[PDB]
Amino acid sequence: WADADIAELVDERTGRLDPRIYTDEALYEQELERIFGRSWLLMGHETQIPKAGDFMTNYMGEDPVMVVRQKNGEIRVFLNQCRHRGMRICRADGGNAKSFTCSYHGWAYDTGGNLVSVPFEEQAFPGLRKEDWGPLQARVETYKGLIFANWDADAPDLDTYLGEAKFYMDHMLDRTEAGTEAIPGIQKWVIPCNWKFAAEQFCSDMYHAGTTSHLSGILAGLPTEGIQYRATWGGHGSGFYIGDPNLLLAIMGPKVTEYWTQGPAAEKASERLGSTERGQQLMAQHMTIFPTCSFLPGINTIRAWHPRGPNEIEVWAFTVVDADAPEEMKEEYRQQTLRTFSAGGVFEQDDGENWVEIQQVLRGHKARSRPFNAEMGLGQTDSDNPDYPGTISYVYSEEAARGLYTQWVRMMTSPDWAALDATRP
Amino acid sequence: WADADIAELVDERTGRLDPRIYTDEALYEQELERIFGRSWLLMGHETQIPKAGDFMTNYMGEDPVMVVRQKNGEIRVFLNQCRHRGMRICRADGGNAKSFTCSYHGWAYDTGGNLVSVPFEEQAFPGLRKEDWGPLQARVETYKGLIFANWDADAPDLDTYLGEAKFYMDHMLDRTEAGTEAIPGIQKWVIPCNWKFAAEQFCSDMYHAGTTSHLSGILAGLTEGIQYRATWGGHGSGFYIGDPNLLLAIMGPKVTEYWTQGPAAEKASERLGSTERGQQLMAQHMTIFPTCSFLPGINTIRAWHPRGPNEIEVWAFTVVDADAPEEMKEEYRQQTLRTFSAGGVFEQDDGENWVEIQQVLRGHKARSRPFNAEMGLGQTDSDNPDYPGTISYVYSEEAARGLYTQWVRMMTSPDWAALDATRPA
Amino acid sequence: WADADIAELVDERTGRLDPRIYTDEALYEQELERIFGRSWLLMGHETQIPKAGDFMTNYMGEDPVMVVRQKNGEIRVFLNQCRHRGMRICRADGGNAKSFTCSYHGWAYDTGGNLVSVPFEEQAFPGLRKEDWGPLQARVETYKGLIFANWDADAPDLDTYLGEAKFYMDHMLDRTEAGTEAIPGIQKWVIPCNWKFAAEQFCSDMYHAGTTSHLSGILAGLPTEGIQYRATWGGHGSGFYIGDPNLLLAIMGPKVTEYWTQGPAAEKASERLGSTERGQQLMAQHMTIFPTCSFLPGINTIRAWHPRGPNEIEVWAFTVVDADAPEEMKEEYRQQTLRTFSAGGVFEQDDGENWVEIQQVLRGHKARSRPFNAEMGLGQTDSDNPDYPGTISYVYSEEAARGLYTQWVRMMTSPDWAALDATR
Amino acid sequence: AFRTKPAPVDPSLQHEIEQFYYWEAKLLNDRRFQEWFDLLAEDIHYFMPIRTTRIMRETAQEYSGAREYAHFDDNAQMMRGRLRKITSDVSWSENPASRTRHVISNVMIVDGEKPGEYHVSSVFIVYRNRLERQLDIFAGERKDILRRTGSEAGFELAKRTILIDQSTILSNNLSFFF
Amino acid sequence: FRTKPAPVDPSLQHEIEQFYYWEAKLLNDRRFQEWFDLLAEDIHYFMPIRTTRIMRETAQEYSGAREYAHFDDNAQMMRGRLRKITSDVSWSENPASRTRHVISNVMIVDGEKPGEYHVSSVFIVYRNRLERQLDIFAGERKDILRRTGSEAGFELAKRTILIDQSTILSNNLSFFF
Amino acid sequence: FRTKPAPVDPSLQHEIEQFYYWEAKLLNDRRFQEWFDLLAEDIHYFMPIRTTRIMRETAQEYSGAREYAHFDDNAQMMRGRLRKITSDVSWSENPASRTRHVISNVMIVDGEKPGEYHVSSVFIVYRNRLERQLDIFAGERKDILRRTGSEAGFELAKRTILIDQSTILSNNLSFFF
Ligand code: FES
Ligand code: FES
Ligand code: FES
Ligand SMILES: [Fe+2]
Ligand SMILES: [Fe+2]
Ligand SMILES: [Fe+2]
Ligand SMILES: [Fe+2]
Repeated sequence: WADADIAELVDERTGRLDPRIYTDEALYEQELERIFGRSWLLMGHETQIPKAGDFMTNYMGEDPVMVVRQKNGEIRVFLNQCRHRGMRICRADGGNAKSFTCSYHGWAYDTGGNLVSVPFEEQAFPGLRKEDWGPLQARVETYKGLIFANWDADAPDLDTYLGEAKFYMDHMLDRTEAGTEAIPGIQKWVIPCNWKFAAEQFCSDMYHAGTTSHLSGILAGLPTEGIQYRATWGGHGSGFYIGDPNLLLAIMGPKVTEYWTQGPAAEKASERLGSTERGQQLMAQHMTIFPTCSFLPGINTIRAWHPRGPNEIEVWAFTVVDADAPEEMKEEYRQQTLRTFSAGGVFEQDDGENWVEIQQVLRGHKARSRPFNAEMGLGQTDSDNPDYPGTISYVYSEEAARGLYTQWVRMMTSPDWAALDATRP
Repeated sequence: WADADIAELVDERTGRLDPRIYTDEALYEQELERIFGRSWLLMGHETQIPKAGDFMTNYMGEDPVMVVRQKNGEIRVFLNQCRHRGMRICRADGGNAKSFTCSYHGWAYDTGGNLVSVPFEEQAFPGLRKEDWGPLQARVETYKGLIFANWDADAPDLDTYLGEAKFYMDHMLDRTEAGTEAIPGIQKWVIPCNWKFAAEQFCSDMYHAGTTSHLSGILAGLTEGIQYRATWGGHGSGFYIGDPNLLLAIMGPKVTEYWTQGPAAEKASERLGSTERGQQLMAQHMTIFPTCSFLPGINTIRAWHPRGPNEIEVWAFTVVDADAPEEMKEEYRQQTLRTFSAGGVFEQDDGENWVEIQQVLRGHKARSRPFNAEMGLGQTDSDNPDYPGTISYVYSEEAARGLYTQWVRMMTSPDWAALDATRPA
Repeated sequence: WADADIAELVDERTGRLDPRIYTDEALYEQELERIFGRSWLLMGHETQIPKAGDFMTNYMGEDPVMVVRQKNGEIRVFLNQCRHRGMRICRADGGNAKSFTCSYHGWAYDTGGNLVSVPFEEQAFPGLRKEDWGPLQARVETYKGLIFANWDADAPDLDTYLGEAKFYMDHMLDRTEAGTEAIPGIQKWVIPCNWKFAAEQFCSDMYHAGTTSHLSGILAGLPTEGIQYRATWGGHGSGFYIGDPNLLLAIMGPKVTEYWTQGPAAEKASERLGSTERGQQLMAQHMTIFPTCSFLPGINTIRAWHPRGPNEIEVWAFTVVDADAPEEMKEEYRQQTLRTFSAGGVFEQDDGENWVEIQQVLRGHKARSRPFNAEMGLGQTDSDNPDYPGTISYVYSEEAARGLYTQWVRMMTSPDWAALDATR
Repeated sequence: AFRTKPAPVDPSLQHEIEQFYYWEAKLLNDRRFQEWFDLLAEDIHYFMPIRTTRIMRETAQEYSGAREYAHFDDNAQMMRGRLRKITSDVSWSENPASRTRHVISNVMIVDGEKPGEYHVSSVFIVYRNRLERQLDIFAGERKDILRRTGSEAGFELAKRTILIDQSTILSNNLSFFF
Repeated sequence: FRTKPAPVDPSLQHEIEQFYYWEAKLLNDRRFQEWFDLLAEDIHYFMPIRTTRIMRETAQEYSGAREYAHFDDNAQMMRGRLRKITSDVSWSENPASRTRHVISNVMIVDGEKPGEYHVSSVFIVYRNRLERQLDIFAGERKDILRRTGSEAGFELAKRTILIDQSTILSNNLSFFF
Repeated sequence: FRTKPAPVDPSLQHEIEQFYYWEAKLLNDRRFQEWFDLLAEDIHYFMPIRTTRIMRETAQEYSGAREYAHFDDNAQMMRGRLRKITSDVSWSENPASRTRHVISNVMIVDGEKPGEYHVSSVFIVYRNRLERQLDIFAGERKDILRRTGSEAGFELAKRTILIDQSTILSNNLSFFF
């Protein structure tokens, strides 16, 4: 695909999306190169691997990686592939490792992913410099407990990559001086849809939750004002209601809703955020950090979407809590999240059904021959709001989504980060 | 694929078929555009959706569609895809509705597929013209109870599309003033073969039944005839004349007698203006190009739906004269399901053959030499006074050559004006 | 893919392999044409189809073939595809037939795959020359019991294709004047990996067996010196230990180890091979005949790998024994081979686990973006060894593998066998 | 019928009917078709309605009805013809033969209206493998009327309704028996 | 089930099997109000997340008590799931899926209290929906059943579902094991 | 099993069903030492290769007694397999597969020696491993069980696994049927 052809698949001025962005295999291969190959991608939370040797697997696109705590307290992320003949180095999901050995020919690695020995090296590999034959290392940086990785040395650092979006992440991540921690356990499941549907929905789509998608989820648990953030650059987005607890009470119940809006923990949150509105009057928030990190501040589910071709993803989800929340609140968050935003949850059950039907319909030629409508809220923006940075819209808008797909075009048409940075305003 | 390269894949002069027509993914995708995108395709029978609001799903290629009876008697066919973000508008196979609501964001449609409301339209969609944002509508026309659809405004109407093939359709559809009706129930199953094997077989291939394919089917139920190839359009049909053996073996003595002796069969002869047509045709097969096939007498009718080059679905049902005695309708019901169905003593074997052909075509050498389609070459008569079109002996591949030639024409024509210019003077 | 671009995927000079050779769909289609379409491929063993009318199916790439004994002793291999509309002529795995009839429209064939009748021929097929409309015939040649097939009239004969590799094949196939026979039974299973992993392993990879892959298999069988051959040309390879019976004992147990190294049968092997080292001191051997014929002399498992796209193969394996071996020895070979080198065997269970994980990891973009290291044993070769023909390395090397991947390049970038002979 | 929970039955009865099904499965899976067809009653009705995907308020229309098209809906004469086909060396769908497995469980028994007859609900996985690599896995319920007999089988099959857990049949044919 | 269960009376084996067979019918025929009525007020319905571990860490194979799970529900939570699944706006189950619970290998041990039984059984769950979706699950269910005066004979006081999957090979878990 | 098995006492039916349910738990929960202990000194553990044949040649469907097979093992061979599968260096089963052995259709005939029984049963074996690998097997197991004084009550003297596959649809057979 020529760059100019790709740019025509998305039109943020008129609000059009060409459905082939969700199905085309050549575009998908280019997403692995130009998006997943050079974005910051969610690996998890620091508290999942607290001690030297502790590890967990993850993905960067369809590259399997190891995420490992080092003796000095650093975290490394490296490709889960032996450079000899490509054997997966570690086949376990996680645990505490002393070291790693390739099962095929016994090349041995330390917990930093360094090749430390090779059987019969002296006789059969006389020239070999083991320090040059370890698996590819990703950059690793954190933001308030979250671990991100990025292969590309030319990418901006994580702080800059997040940029103004940090403000909106802080609603979940910066409520206390204790920071957050993960509840142990990561749920993984397979949905046959394109990753962009999931990333979009969590970026921009309070509309689906305020209409019909979750009528049943709401009923199982027993809203007018709000804003939506579209990142000035980078494709991130977040929306949230202001004032009305109705979506929050129906989702998370009265104990969590109370913890989020009244009393010492919520008041501390308002102080650290410099605002009573930010700390206490924000009700159900959704957010995506582009391309595939999404979470719901308040509910406190967070997940990575992992692409599996254009027609499938994996969801890898877990829950975070304030590290100083009472034990009973941590237990309440555990039960309520798995009850709602998980494979069998009373909300997310329905999200997976929708996405699957969209993708299957797209097998059709005529289904791919005309654009989707992405005009919701066009021109109804305020880029100079005093309390909320970025491009602000009503909570029901697709401004953030247009931003997400515009970022997709920018990455997809940029040969390297230099070209990508040149699209900045 | 260049036009001239596609034309070389079929040679009706020498009788040669390049097997790559059944496997190539580029050709397949071009078939969806240039064949399924602009042909008349079977949607079913009027009597499957008799009342206001009655609907059933179906396919035009791999585009899912809703076939819906309106309040004014009209039958509409529209893409089963919301234009907002592609959600399937209705997930049920059939029923009765007063409206259809998208489950994702609640865009609401009338039974005609018009978008009639959008939640929060006033605040978030100020300009929106709902009349421009409904699903794509197909043209719908009937022929004697059968519903066809076609997306293309510039296609000929159904009557012109069928042309002289109507004559052969009438042997099943015009035997009485009462018309036909569908027995309720549609069998759907999955065969991993190319659609063209099925389409061809019902177009042209009495040979297989007259030789080895159905020896066992004949046993479970215990020479002369003609074949029609359409002057233009790829339709075909063949039938035995005078000999009841295949009909009796398939449908039993009650149906055979209803089809050949007594008042109902005499009525047929009168209406068709020929005792031969009404009472002496015994087992007829027919394809209306590309993918509508049926067996007059047996009275099974089906649409083949493509699923890439290596797979189809068969969607089959049975039709009966609306004024046939109840005992005769019941006999048609049982004898069709007994024979021409997934578990039927005939069709069981039809699909085992197709499946093995397709699996062998994985091979490079299996795709490297042409199939033999020379049967009956030059043994035609386009001036038969009783039978319009190009007429052969019942054992011939003339109709098949016609089907593959129509395939070439559609595949090498950018629009219907170009396709109309391939017609004979 | 341009020819020069394919050549850059393999570098035997510095020892680098581009992992896209194991995944790329377009390269795979070109392999079916330029490798499987014109190489000699293993069809089985003569004694699997000893009688007139005996047949077995097999594959040449993804083309299904019939392998059939004729009335004159001949073995025919033809495409299992009717030229009318493509139906599989025979749908059973094997048996005995006097003719074959296509089930679709009744076209009928003799046991040689000649078309001998077409129903209603006189009326519907007036000008038909049946002798021009039978399924494609492959060339068939044997080598000491093994049957090979090749579609290409312009390929060298089997003897020339094998070349000096015959020497190493003879360790299994020429130990007695009575020849070998197949134990009846062919195990077939499906592994989602590329064929080249398997081919290379049996060509060149004693290393995996001398390190970690089979620690558990060796353990299950209980209570350093060797060489490796790379074919001068043609991509064949074989390696074996000399002197030390630990791997052979661990795999095949004491009875087979003694038969292979001591007593009248092994002494006869030493005589026929003109060397006591060849007959009695070779201690587990692996070998591949390019592209996909692999076997382990001593263990006596042999198999064809059949490709199924870049991401999958089938293994069709069976066991050969000396025809004049005692019945207790034939039985011991039967039980020990199935115990070790089979889908559920204590060795090959693990080979299949490794290969599957390699292939899945190669879905990744970065996983495909840097070369694999194929530098083991670079430059440590001797192509003028007085006792062993070819290019000779220490048993732990990837010289043979480099040879295999170089032959892959050669076949993949040659439009015909004349161009391929020019690379010799 | 199975509207409320079945009353408990004698262990003898449970085991007798279970053994009937296990033996029937052996007949089918081992291609003993002559003995299988001899298990069928003269009044056999062998029925497998077409199943559709419906919304809640229309789930009464989930299965095809009595005078509607079906996958199977056969009397003895129709089934006798099927036996003639599946024991035939020119029956291409079952020569070569499929390899089937009928895994039967959840057997619940209720006294029928006539003595010697029983209504039985049970579930199945049918695993069907053929040729080189073809694999179809089915599941469903079988609602039978069994009638006690002096055949070595000990019952005959008077009525079977197969309720298949599929809408579109995920198989190229239905060339075997449930 | 640390050691092989002692033999039990055939009538007990049969009534517990009948409990499960009837339960399966209720689930597979979508008689959900009746199914939920089987659950005791102290129900703990638990399906831990399962991971791939090397041998020496297989004690970490299943998610524990205070850890994330696929299901981990009390009576109030389950009551809400009934309320979702018996509305006509529950899209994951309207249109409804078709399920089959094939139950076998029932082994019974006396509980600590009279009227309570520890039960291990296995399952295949076959779930087919829409046109062509097919998910096939297997696992073990470890239950505590408690004697009751109802027609059903027992209530389900505790269930632990041990699923033979790490990554869940399904787009959702919108039914009950 | 040429003729329909005669009725047996419910207690016998239940006893041997319990043996199989318990055996399945041992296999599925990786209690391999206890499983191997079920095997008699004279065990023949046999799984013939199955081929696709036309009708008139179906007597050659299964490999015979002096022919190659998937398994055809005695006690010494099986002891070696136990050594492998309980190894931290057995890669095919470390990490271990997750298996489920759903057993049904148990039919019992008295053996020719007292204390011995011929048994036909059927199975679904569901094997899931690593992230997403799923192999589903079915078949018949034709056993000879012999009474012992052990807690398990029987030893497995002979097993023939008749698999409903020709080509094996798995990259290995690293577990036991
Ligand atoms: S693939 Fe890792 S050491 Fe060979
Ligand atoms: S996809 Fe239909 S309303 Fe959004
Ligand atoms: S395909 Fe063989 S006779 Fe027609
Ligand atoms: Fe949602
Ligand atoms: Fe036919
Ligand atoms: Fe190995
Ligand atoms: Fe019982």
